[PDB]
Amino acid sequence: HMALKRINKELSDLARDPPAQISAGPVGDDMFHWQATIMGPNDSPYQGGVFFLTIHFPTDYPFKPPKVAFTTRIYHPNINSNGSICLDILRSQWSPALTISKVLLSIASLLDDPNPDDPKVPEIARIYKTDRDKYNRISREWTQKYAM
Amino acid sequence: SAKACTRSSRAGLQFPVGRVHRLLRKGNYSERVGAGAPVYLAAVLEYLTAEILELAGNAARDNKKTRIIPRHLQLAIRNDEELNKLLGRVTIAQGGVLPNIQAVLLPK
Amino acid sequence: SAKACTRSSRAGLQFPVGRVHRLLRKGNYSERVGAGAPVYLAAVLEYLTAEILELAGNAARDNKKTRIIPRHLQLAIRNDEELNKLLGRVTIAQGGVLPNIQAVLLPKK
Amino acid sequence: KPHRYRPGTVALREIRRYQKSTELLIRKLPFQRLVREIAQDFKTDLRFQSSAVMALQEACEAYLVGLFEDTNLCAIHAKRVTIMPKDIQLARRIRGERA
Amino acid sequence: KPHRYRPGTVALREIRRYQKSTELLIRKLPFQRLVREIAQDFKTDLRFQSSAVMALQEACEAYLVGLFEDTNLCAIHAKRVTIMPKDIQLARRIRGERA
Amino acid sequence: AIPSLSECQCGICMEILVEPVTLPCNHTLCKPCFQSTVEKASLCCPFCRRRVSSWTRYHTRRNSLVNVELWTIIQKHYPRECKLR
Amino acid sequence: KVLRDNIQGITKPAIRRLARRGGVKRISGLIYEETRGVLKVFLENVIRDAVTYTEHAKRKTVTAMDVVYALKRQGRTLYGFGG
Amino acid sequence: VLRDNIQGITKPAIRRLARRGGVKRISGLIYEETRGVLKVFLENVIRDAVTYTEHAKRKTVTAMDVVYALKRQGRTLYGFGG
Amino acid sequence: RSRKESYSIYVYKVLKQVHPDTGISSKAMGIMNSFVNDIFERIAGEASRLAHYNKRSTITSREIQTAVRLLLPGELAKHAVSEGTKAVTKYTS
Amino acid sequence: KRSRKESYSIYVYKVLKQVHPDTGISSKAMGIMNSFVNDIFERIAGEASRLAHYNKRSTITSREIQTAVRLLLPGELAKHAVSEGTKAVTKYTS
DNA sequence: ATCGAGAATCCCGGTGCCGAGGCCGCTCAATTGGTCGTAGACAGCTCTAGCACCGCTTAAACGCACGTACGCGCTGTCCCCCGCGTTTTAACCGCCAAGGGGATTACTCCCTAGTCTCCAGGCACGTGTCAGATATATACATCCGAT
DNA sequence: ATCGGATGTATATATCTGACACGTGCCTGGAGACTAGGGAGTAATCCCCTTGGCGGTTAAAACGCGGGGGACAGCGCGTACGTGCGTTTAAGCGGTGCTAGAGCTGTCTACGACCAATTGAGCGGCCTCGGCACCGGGATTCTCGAT
Ligand SMILES: [Zn+2]
Ligand SMILES: [Zn+2]
Repeated sequence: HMALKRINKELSDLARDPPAQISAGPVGDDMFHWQATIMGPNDSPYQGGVFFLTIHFPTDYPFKPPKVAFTTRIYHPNINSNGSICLDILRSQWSPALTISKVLLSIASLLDDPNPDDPKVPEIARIYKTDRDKYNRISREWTQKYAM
Repeated sequence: SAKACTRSSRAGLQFPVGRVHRLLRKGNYSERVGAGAPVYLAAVLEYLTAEILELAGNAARDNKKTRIIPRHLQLAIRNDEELNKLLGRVTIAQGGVLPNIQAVLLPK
Repeated sequence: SAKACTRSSRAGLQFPVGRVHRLLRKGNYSERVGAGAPVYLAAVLEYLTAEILELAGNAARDNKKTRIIPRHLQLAIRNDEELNKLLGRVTIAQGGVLPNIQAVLLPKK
Repeated sequence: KPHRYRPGTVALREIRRYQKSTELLIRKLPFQRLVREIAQDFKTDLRFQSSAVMALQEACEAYLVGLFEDTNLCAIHAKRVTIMPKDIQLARRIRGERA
Repeated sequence: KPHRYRPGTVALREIRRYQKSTELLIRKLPFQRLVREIAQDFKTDLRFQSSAVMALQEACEAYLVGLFEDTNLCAIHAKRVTIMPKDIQLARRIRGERA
Repeated sequence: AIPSLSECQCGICMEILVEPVTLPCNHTLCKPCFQSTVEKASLCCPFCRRRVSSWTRYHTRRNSLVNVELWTIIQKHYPRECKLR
Repeated sequence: KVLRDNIQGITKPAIRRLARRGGVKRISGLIYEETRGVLKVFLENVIRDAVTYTEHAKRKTVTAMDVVYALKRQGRTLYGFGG
Repeated sequence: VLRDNIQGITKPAIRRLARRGGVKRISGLIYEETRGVLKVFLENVIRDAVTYTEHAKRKTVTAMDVVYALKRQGRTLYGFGG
Repeated sequence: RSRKESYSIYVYKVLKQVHPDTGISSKAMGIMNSFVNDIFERIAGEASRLAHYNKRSTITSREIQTAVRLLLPGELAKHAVSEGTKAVTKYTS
Repeated sequence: KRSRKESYSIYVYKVLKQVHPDTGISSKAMGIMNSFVNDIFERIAGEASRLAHYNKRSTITSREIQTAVRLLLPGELAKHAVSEGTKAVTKYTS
């Protein structure tokens, strides 16, 4: 339907000018399921860390937001253990004009800095707002153990 | 929707769903209360509140102010076809009345 | 009282106290219901019924009839002062209207 | 030679005749057809109980009579005896029906 | 020689001024005294919260202002511009307050 | 001045505008996309993100939603794509 | 099997009889169309709520009780048909 | 004790109320009629307010009693609670 | 079949207590039933509102008395209150 | 201290910041909004309770509140309110 | 048709003050997890009454004609609201002072709900008869034209 | 002021028919006895906020006068509504036939209430700064008498 054409144009646009250090593509025979790879931003404790994400497109696109989930384990107040993501783009302020490139850029910006005001995990959020060295250290070992 | 977040965010609303559920359970309305009624009621209340507030803010911007006083609420309500019908028997304190002079009384 | 006979007879009423108690309990009005509320409510209902039936019977007897019909109920309600205010917004089916004509319309002398 | 009644002395008699009766004044089949026609927009192929039409008729006739009383009072206020559409409009406005 | 406004052109100015404001048009102390005097019949040694009097004042003013619109409409319907007590009586009867 | 085909592309379905509606923010999009957005999205402009509930409610009762002036232009100038879809 | 122009069945004599019961001695010639319009508005207002009530109950027949409920909801209590 | 306080609703106040109501010309017998109808309205509202107060075993007439009395008569008021 | 309850027999008993020689039709009986149901609903609802306003969970006789005083007009309210108080006092002993 | 008193102020302010991200609100206006929300809640809940009692039920479901909204609101407010509530319930379920 | 003078209202710039909005601590109510009793969703059968059609009366509706009374416009009179000026009265504001009663907390006790058992009161069904509606023939109130 | 038609309403008598009042079977809902616990009554304390008084200043009310515009009454016209008669129309009544759908019964499965642990959302108390109120001066615009 319209969703198939929209996703095809989305893939074409992503191919024309791929963004910085992120790469998404269809998993296989169908365009509905996607997989993406993200690099840790330079101004972050996730240096050289590869992260994998899975994207599921609801059949009623673009009027319903896609659902993205982390595949690897990351230390961040906005990501739960199983890969759940807390972001306003995916659930709250989604409009049909948005693109997968836009949500990926939003995820990258989330990796740039966290949002402790409304966190998914409050304990690591308060420890992050208490001290900096502990979070940076533990994120370093998390990205050295799981990301790399 | 996936669980493990507050109830009022799964529905995408701003008005509380737990408070509305409790007010419906203890309000002496019915013996049992369904699981989807609070969501629907909160959505309706939020829609009506946004509907009133948008017109009130428009009137406030018309009057060169950056604040909403009861006069702006009265202006927003009375100048709308359906909102006036909904709040017809309701008096708003410090709201005044709309300007309207009958054409017979004007000078000729 | 003697705590022996029926509650309606114990309180000296004709309207049921047990039925009113059940209706108050199952009507979704409050969590609990006192033991004297049905008696009070039944007494009030019986008083109002007796008042309207008395006035309607008077209206029927003034019309050389031995049965109350909705017209007599309408006449009794409209003619009275308090019962017309209590039933201001109520429509009685097959009740008609109270006869009056504005004095302007009557023929000139 | 033939008998003729003065204008207004037969209409002052129908008032007494129709204020002493309780019968319905609108014919039943046309009103039932009007009710069935009106209820076609909201839901198609409905069925009406024999009492639903009667309830609607007895409510609507009473409403019309109550409106006509206020219309007559409005006409009398303007120092007339006949009732114009503007009397109905003023009565409806003051009652709050149209505002 | 002194400048004088013709009758009716200052009443319109007051109409435009008072329909633009939102204040209370009755003095507060006389209204509070009237409220207390009226309430002294039902129960003695009553005390009134400072906002109960304000609520009563707002309700009374919003009632009188709404009554005067119907009174003016009755007066205009009677082909006049001066409102008279019979206009108030007709408006109250049609509304349902007098009957 | 007349718009071209490239500048007459809907921002949602990426097709030719049909029965277009122009929101008060001077943002235009075709009627089916507008109805789907109002039914399932947040009831705002998908681009501007401003409340248009009152405007839609007031203009639905009079069937004045469509932009006839540009609708006729699109229906006349470019029959091929509009007739095809 | 649709119906049309059945508001003309509320004839002039019927409106005159309703006015006579109301207490009207003289009637103008334009009263009848106004009365028909008011009649239509009132009937639509009542029947909309009656049909809503009967649709919530998963029925295809409108009962006397639905009409009574709609009238009571609109502020005109009716006696004699139940409730 | 207080008596004859209905005359504190002066002629200028009634004129201001009429002007806000949209009245251009006022006769001379309006003021007494307005005083009477306002007195009736005040009695009707205050009676229910005092009944609500007396049920709660209180001696102070709160704003909640006034709001409930007004709402009981189809005259809902916004701004003082509720 | 299903049985439908009504206040018909009690209304007839009151009628024979007031006017021993007058009967009643069927439509008048239906109107009486509707009137009794309406007054029951009014008084019970107002009593519930009074109980809720004061943070109570019980509907006692004083709340019914206050509801009666608020609903009925002057003389009707006075006589209804007197009759209800008499009935409760006679019932309690 | 003074006992806690719940109100709808926070959510009204949130909605206000959603619709007009540069406009404040007074305190009297906030009280009026709170009263309006309470009144509409009571109206819809009472209508739904009566509607459920009519059909001999024991539960207030989304259907009852939907029909109450259809009854109470005017012609065009009801459609949009029903659409918003249906969208909210659909989003909440899945 | 207009020119111009006196009065009222809106615009603009500067000053100040208080309440609107953001922040911090915390207490309790909303969320999660698990269990269980029952409400209502669905399938199946019955039999009620809602719908459609047909023919016969005759009651109400409709169209037309005449005439007349009432709605509406015009003119005249007078008197009562309105606009303005000066004087008198008390409302509004800021301040201080006392205590009445509203609001919260703790303890207790007794009133009401839930459960089981039992039986009679009120509901459905059937029947007989008399109150009231209908038909018919007088008696009188009422209306309208004419001196 | 009536006088006498002419019409319509009210009154009295026969009659017969269907709805009202009463009687019978029974089955479901109300009464009776018992136990448990939480809601409400009562006493005590705290402190908020309601009532009362005093002095000043000044905005609003009261009183009075001149007059002009609006309310009210009287005349005249002509047209629109009422009353009556004859013709066409479709309501009202009875009777028959069919079936859609309301109404009731039996199973059972998923939904909602209860309960215990927990912790974050939302409330109360504080504090600061900008939006709005106010003042002083000027520009603009209705208004009215004179042409
Ligand atoms: Zn599109
Ligand atoms: Zn836009």
